[PDB]
Amino acid sequence: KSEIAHRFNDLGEKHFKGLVLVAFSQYLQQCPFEDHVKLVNEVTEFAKKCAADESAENCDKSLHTLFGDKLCTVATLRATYGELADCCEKQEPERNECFLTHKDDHPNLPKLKPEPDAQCAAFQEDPDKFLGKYLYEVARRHPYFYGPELLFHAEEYKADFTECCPADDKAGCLIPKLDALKERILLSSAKERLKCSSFQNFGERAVKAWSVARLSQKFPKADFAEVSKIVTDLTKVHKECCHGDLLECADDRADLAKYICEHQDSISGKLKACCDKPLLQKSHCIAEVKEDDLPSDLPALAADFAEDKEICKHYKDAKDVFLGTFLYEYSRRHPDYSVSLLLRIAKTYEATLEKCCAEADPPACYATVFDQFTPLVEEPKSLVKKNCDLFEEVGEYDFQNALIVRYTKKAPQVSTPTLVEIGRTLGKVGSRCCKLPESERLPCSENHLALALNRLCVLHEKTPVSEKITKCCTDSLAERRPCFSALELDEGYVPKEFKAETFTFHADICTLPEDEKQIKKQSALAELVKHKPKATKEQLKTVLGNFSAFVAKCCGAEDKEACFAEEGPKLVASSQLALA
Ligand SMILES: CC(C)Cc1ccc([C@H](C)C(=O)O)cc1
Ligand SMILES: CC(C)Cc1ccc([C@H](C)C(=O)O)cc1
Repeated sequence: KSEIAHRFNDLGEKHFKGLVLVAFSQYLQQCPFEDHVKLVNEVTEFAKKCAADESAENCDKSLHTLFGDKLCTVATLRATYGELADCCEKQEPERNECFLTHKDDHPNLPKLKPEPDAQCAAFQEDPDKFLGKYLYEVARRHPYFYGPELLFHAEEYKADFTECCPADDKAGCLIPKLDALKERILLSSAKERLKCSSFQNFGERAVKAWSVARLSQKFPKADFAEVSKIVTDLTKVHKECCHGDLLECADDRADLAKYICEHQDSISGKLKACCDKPLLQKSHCIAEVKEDDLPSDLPALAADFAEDKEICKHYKDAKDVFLGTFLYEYSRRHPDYSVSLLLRIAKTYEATLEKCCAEADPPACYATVFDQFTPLVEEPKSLVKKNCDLFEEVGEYDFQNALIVRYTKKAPQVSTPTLVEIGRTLGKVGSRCCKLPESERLPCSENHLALALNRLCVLHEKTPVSEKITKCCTDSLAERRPCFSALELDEGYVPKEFKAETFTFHADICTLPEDEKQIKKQSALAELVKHKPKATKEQLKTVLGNFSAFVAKCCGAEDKEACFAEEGPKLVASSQLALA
């Protein structure tokens, strides 16, 4: 009878409110925390009233009609959300589409600083207000965040403040936990944003293609019907989360985790650990599980996909199924490839059949189809080897700067804080992936790139500035990284006017932590490239090294400001000469 009641019964009071908190935070990102808790409570109260009397007035309304309605009751809508008010004129699902469109990928809120004893204080005072604040903060900063997974992280967050607040040294145990948690939030948010961007830009078939490749790798011992079934369910789960259908999304998630754990013996040996765990941890561990060992009975593949005389008929008869099988098969045996790579291979396979099967002797034509995969494989392998050598030689910061030069050359219209955030995330991929066993480096690298590039496409959606960026972001999901790789120096670009103040430094910088000092330098670097786009990376490395030296000297000076003031302008002009 009543959807609200149903979700309520299923989910429980705790998680139900949790996800309603997240839903709302993600929808209306600028509302005070208070205004959200009261909305959650109100809706939760209605839910209880429905759970007890499902016939009751309005209980039978859809979830979206009910949330939409509550979000439209919110204080100062037109002033606070001028765009959002128009959404309230509209009924469901129109209304919801409207909220979604008008969600903010870059709200640039205050950085979350963990003040350990001020928050340990608030935590003891009221643990529930404390954790719910964290859900709010995190949800509004990452409005497409995997909702269920946030509740999970919010629990780790509890366990941090639980195991650190009584401990005599607060900061020392707390600050690195919280920093690690933030690393994890950011990565998680980027995996999920890539999921939702794919639904929105490429659709369901593309998301399933991605899932089939990835789960085939993760569960190489599960047979095709089983991979199919999981992917079908998983896709549905992320589709609902991506449309803000969070309650529905959590319930389907629980069911799918129950399912996978019923069947774990025909899915993967690695699940055991995850199945002996409480609900949220189990879902998390399934989500993050490592690839199983490859089975000894993997079938040769030449027979079915290359030598068989009937391939065109099967391909013509059941396209998505045939290809699906191929992809399952090629991916089970290739944990050593990025999902992108597998998807590219699958397209070249499809494209070999369309070609061959319209010809005279198709079997003579498709007999060599495996051999077309070779150049697809070597190109990323090189990328990863070459960029890992560089990284191993010069370390994160230099590697980041190399990437900032690269990106600013390709898209000098993008704003400096974007190119710096990107270049930096891209170099963190070095840190993450290059250290790994060699056969692991390609998938780590390209899987991680897909996240940063998608983060770029997302920003570029809001603030479009380069056609070269639009084309890469919109032509093909599987071709994105290669399309990006291939951009050179935009030569239609007109160097940005020189503004000396931008390269002029002051004593303020000296009191910054290392992370932040780099950011200011790295920003100058982008700006150096904007003004001198034909300067080589080597030339810029030397200029910036000149800049670092000067910042370090003046920071260690008696009179930091006079040092900056005397030396800075000479360095600013002479450095222009170094970038011819
Ligand atoms: C259901 C889904 C797995 C079918 C399917 C199979 C292969 C492909 C690749 C990306 C292609 O476009 O050739 C897409 C979709
Ligand atoms: C291996 C990886 C960590 C280094 C790296 C960083 C960025 C790029 C982009 C796609 C480019 O080359 O344009 C490739 C490789």
